[PDB]
Amino acid sequence: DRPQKPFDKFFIDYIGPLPPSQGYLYVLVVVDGMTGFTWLYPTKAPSTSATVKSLNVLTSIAIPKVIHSDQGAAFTSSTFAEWAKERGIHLEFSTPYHPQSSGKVERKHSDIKRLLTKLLVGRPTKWYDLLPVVQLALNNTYSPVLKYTPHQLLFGIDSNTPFANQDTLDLTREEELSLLQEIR
Amino acid sequence: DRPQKPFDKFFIDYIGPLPPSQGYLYVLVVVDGMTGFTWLYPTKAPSTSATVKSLNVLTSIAIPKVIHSDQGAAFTSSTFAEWAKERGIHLEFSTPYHPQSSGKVERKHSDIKRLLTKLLVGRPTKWYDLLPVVQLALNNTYSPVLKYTPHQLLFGIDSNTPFANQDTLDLTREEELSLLQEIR
Amino acid sequence: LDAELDQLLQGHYIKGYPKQYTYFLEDGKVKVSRPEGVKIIPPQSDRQKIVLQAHNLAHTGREATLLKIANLYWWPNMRKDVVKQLGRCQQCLITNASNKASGPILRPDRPQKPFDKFFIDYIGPLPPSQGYLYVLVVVDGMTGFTWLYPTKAPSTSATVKSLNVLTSIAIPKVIHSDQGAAFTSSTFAEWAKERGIHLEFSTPYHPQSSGKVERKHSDIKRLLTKLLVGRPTKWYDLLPVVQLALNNTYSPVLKYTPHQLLFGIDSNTPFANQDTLDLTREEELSLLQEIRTSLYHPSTPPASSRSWSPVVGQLVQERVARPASLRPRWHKPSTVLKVLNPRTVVILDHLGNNRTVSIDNLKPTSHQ
Amino acid sequence: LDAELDQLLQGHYIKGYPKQYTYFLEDGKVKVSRPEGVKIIPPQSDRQKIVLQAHNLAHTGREATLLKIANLYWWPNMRKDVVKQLGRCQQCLITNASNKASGPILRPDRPQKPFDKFFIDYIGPLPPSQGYLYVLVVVDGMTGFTWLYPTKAPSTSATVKSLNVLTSIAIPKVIHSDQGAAFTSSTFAEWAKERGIHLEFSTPYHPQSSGKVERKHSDIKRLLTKLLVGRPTKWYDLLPVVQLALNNTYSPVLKYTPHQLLFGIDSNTPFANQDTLDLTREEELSLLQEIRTSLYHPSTPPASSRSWSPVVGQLVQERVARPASLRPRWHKPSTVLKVLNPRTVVILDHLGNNRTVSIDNLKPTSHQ
DNA sequence: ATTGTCATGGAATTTCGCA
DNA sequence: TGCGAAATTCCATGACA
DNA sequence: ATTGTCATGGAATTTCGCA
DNA sequence: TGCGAAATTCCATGACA
Ligand SMILES: CCN1C[C@H](C)n2c(c(O)c3c(=O)n(Cc4ccc(F)c(Cl)c4)nc(C(=O)NC)c32)C1=O
Ligand SMILES: CCN1C[C@H](C)n2c(c(O)c3c(=O)n(Cc4ccc(F)c(Cl)c4)nc(C(=O)NC)c32)C1=O
Ligand SMILES: [Mg+2]
Ligand SMILES: [Mg+2]
Ligand SMILES: [Mg+2]
Ligand SMILES: [Mg+2]
Ligand SMILES: [N+]
Ligand SMILES: [N+]
Ligand SMILES: [Zn+2]
Ligand SMILES: [Zn+2]
Repeated sequence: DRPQKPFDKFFIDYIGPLPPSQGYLYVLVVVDGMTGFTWLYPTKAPSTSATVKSLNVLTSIAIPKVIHSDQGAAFTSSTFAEWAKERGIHLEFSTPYHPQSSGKVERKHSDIKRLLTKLLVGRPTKWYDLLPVVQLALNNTYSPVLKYTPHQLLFGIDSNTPFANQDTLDLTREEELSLLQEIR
Repeated sequence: DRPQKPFDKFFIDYIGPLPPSQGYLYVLVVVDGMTGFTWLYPTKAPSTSATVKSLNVLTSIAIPKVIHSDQGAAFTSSTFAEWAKERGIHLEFSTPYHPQSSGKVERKHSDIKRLLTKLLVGRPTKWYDLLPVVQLALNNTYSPVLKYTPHQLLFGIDSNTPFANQDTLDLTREEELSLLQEIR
Repeated sequence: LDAELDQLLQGHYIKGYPKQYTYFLEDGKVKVSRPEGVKIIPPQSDRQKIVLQAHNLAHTGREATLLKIANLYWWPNMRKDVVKQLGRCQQCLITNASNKASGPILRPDRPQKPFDKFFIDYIGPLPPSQGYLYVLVVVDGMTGFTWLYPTKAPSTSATVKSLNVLTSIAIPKVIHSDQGAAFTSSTFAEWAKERGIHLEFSTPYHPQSSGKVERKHSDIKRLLTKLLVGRPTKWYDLLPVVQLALNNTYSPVLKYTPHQLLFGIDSNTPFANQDTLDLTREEELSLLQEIRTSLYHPSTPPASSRSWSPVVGQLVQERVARPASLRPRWHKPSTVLKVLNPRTVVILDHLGNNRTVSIDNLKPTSHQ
Repeated sequence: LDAELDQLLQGHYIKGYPKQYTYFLEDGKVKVSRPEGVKIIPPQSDRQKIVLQAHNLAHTGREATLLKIANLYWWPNMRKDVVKQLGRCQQCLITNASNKASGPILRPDRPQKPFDKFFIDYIGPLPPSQGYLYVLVVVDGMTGFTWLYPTKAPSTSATVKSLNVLTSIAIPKVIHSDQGAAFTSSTFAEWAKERGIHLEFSTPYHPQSSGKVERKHSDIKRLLTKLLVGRPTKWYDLLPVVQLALNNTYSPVLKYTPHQLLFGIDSNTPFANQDTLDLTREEELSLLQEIRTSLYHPSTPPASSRSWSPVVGQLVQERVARPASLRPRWHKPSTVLKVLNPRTVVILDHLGNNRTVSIDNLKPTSHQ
C-alpha cells in the first residue's frame, strides 16, 4: 500500500450556527488527512450551495482525490454528488451517528472548536475577521505524532509565522463566567 | 559684378480692385527678378497689413535680399519698413510716376493682367479658385530671352505640368462683346 | 487501434514500438516499462482525444502539452500528434504571438527629382491653438522640403484646401499617404485625377511605409517643444517659423539643407551659404543636378537570425489592427497570392478578399 | 578679442591660427583664405553670440550647427565652442532623445523559498464582468504560483480584502509591488507592518522590476482570450479556472509546474504526475528541496556596443513619466548620489529631493 | 531606499534504437 | 562505433498598458 | 495593388599642421 | 614619413500615436 500524501483525502464538515458575523453563521471546515492542514470558509447556511460555492474557492488551488464527510444533508444531496463527479472527486460517508475520521483529524477538529470558543468570548460577533489568524495558528501548530507542523508537511519549509507560543486554549475564570453570561 | 540669382530681388505689386471673389478684392503679385517666377496672394485690401500677412506666407518658404516696389502706401508705411528690417530685407522704391522693373518683369506683369482678364470674363466672380492654375500657367510659360521656364530656373528640372499649349491670350469677338456688357 | 495492441502483447514486432521493452496487460490496459517508469499505451483510436484534453487544460504549446501527456501515457511519435493538434486549434492560432522576425527592411530609392513623390500625413490632435487641432505635413521625397498646414480636422476638405495652396507652386507626379479616411475618400481621388496626380497608398497600419513624412514629425514636434518651453502651447503662430527653420537645416549625412536640394541656392536667411556666388545660374543648376544624383543611399540591413520571408501559397495571418480587450490579436489564417517584394504581399483572407499587406503585420501560421 | 586679431594681421604667429594661410583685412573685418573659400574670423568676444545664433535657428546638434557657422566664419576649434553651447541649452537638453543604451539587465536570484517574496500588480480596467473591472495578481517569487482576485477598483481596500484571504494560507516575508496608489497608501503600510511583512517597491514607471508578476499577466489574458473566443467577455467566472490551469502548467525550461514547486506533489487534476507514489511524504519533501535549489537561473546578457553605466556625481536626467503634448520628455539635470547597483541609482533632483530611479528612466546629460 | 521574465515553436544538438 | 530519426534542448522573439 | 527614416553625440578614422 | 590633435565620418539609439 502506497504511503499517505497531501490531497489524498479532505475531511469536510460544518460548525454552527454561530452568532452572526458580517451576516455569516457557519464555518465549513476542511482538513487535509495526511498533513492536518486546515482551510476555513464562512457560510450563511449549511446548504449544498454554500458548500459548492466554498469548495469552488478551495478547489481552484488544490483538488482532493476523496472528500470524506458525515451524512449531513449538504453533502448527501445529489447536486453535491454531481459537483464532485464533474471534478473526479470520490465521495465518502461515515455511517450515521458513528463519525470516523483519523486521530489526527479528530484532534485537529477539537482544537478548532476549542480555539474558536476562546476568541468568540468577549467578542462573539467579530469572528469573521479572525478566521485568517485562526487558520495560521492551526496550521503552524506543532504535531506530537510527527515532528512537523501542517505548514511544513504541505510546503516542505518553515513558516514565517511560527506560533512558538503554545497557548492555554483553556478558558480563564474570567472567560468562564463571561461565557455563562452570554447564554443567559 | 556677381551674376543674378533667384531670391536676389522680389518685385511686389497690387492688382485691383477686382469683382469680389470669396470676399477678396486684390492680388498681391510677387515676381522673382532673376527667374521670372511668380507668386500670387489674394487680399481684401492693398494695406500694409494684408501685405505683411501675405508675404509672411511667402517668406516662410523663401526670403528675398531685396523687395522692390512702387511708392504705394502699403509699401512705404513705417510698419512695412519694420517688417522688412526684422527680416534683413532691403527695400527699394521706384521714383513716383516712373515705375522701373526689368524687361522680364514688365512682360511677366503684362501676361498676368492679360491672363487674368481672359478668365475673369464669363465668370468675373470665380477667380479666387483659379489663382493656383494661373500661377502654374505663368511659371510653366516659355521665356524667349532664356531657353527656360521660371519653373526650370527655380528648381533645375522640367515641370510635370508643361503648358505646351501656348494660348491666344487675346479676347475672341465673343469675349470682347461680353466684357463690354459687364462694364455697362 | 485494438488490433495493433493485440499483436504487440503476444511478443510480435510492430513498427514504431521498440522491441527491447516489456509490453504487458494490467487493469485492462496495455502498459510498458520505460526508463521514466510505467506508462499506458492507449489505442490509436484514443490518442487524439488524449492530446486534445492535455492541450485544452491551458492551451499550451508543444512541450508543455507533451509533459502532461507523458505523465500517464507513452506511444510512438507523441509530439507529431501534439503538433497536429496545435495546428488545428483555432484559438491558439489567432491568440498566440509570433516568434519569427520580419525580413530586413527595404531602403527604396530616393525619388530622382523634386516633385516626383510627395509624402503626406497628419499629426494631432494637438492642444487647441487658434481653434486648430491638426497639422498637414507634406514632404517632398527627393529634397525633404516640408510644408506645414494647420487644420481643424484631419479631413479631405482641409487636405484639399491645403494642397490647392501648395500645388500652386508645382504639381507632383505621385502623392503617397497612409490609409487615413482623409486620403482614401473618393472626393480626394477626384481631386488627384483632375490634376494628373497618381495616389499611392501605404499598406494599412504600417507608418514605416510613410517613413519620409513620419520622421519629419519628430523634428517638427521637437522644435515646437523647445520653442514653447515655459510658455503656453500657442503653436499655430509657430508653424511658419518651424517650416522655414527645418527646410534650411543641414542634414549631417547629406551635407545639404532641404532648401539647397530644392533650389540650388540659399535664400536670404541667416548663415546663408555663399559658395556659388561667382557661378551663373546655369552653372549653379548644373552642379545641383550633380549633387542630387550623388546623395548617400543606405542599404538593406542584415537579416536577424530568425526572420521569415513569404512564399506564394503559404498560410499567414494578418494582425488585428485595433484589438479589443481580451480579444485575439490575429485574424484567421489566409493565403499568400503574390509576393510584391520581400516585405509586401497580397493575401486572400477567407471572406475572401484581396488585401495588400505589410510583412510586419503578418505571422506565418504555425505547425503548417 | 580685438587684441589677438591685430597681432595676426601684421604677420605675427598666434597659437591655434595656422601660419600657412593669408590673414587680411577687408570691409573692416579680419578674413582668411581657406581651401573651402574665404571666411571671416570674428573676434573672440563675438564668437559665443555667433554660435548661439546658429544653434537657435532650429536648435540643431553639433554638426548641423557647425555647418551653418562654417558658411560665413572660421576660427580655431569651432566645435569646442559649439559643444559648449549645446551643453548650456536648457531646451535642447530636456527635449532631445538619448542615444545611449542602458547597461545589460540584472537577473536577480530566484527567491529561495515559497513565501519569501510576493510580486503583486493590477490588470485593468477590463470589460465589466459581474460588476468587476480589475484583477489583483499575486505571484510567489520562488514557485510562480499565482493567485487571482477580481476587484471593482485597483484600491488599497480591495487589495487588503484579497490579501487577508490569501495570507490565511501563509504569510510572506516580502511583498514587492510597483508604486501604484493602492500599494503606497499608509493604510496599506499599516496592514503590512501589522503582519511583519516588509514592503519593497519597484523604481517608478519601470514594470520590468515587477517582471515576475508582469509576465504572468500575458498568460492570464492570453488564456482568458482563447476561452472567450466567439462569446461575450464574461471573465469573472473564469478566474478560478484560469488560476488553476496556469498553476498546473509546465514551464518547459524548468520541467515543473508551479504547483509542483509549491507542494512537491500534484493534486487530483488531469494528467497528474505519479512519479513519487512509492516515496514517503518525507522522502518526497527531500527530493523537492533538491529540485528547488537546482532550478535553471539565467545570466546577465551581453551589453550593447553603446551602453552607459552610472557613476557617482554624474549629471543625468529623469524621464518625464506622463509628458503632455508638445512638452519636454526629460526633467532638468540631476546628480547621481549613490549607485545602488549597475541598473539602479539615487539622484538629487534640483528641488532637491532624493529619488531612487531605474537606469532605463535616465539619460546621461550630453556635452558634460 | 534596489534588480525583467518566460511561452513559444523552428533549429541545433544529443540520445536512442539497432547493428 | 556508426547510421538515420526521434527526443530533447537551445534560444530569439514578443508582450506583460 | 508596394517598399522606413534620419538627428543625435560619443567613438573611430582620417586629415591636418608641422617637421 | 611620422607625430599629436583637430576634423570628419561612422553608426547605434530612439521616436515619428
Ligand atoms: C488611421 C490611419 N493611420 C493608421 C495608423 C493609426 N497610423 C497612422 C499614422 O499617421 C501613424 C503614426 O504616425 N504612427 C507613429 C509611428 C509608429 C512607429 C513608426 F515606425 C512610425 Cl514611422 C510611426 N503610428 C501609427 C500606428 O499605426 N500605430 C499603431 C499610425 C494613420 O494615420
Ligand atoms: C501607476 C503605477 N504604474 C506605473 C506604470 C503606469 N505601470 C504600472 C503597471 O502595472 C504597468 C505595466 O504593467 N506596464 C506594461 C509593461 C510594459 C513593458 C514591460 F516590460 C512590462 Cl514588464 C510591462 N507598463 C506600465 C508603464 O509604465 N507604462 C508606461 C505600467 C503601474 O501600475
Ligand atoms: Mg497618419
Ligand atoms: Mg503618422
Ligand atoms: Mg501596476
Ligand atoms: Mg503591470
Ligand atoms: N525602389
Ligand atoms: N540578488
Ligand atoms: Zn489551443
Ligand atoms: Zn537648443
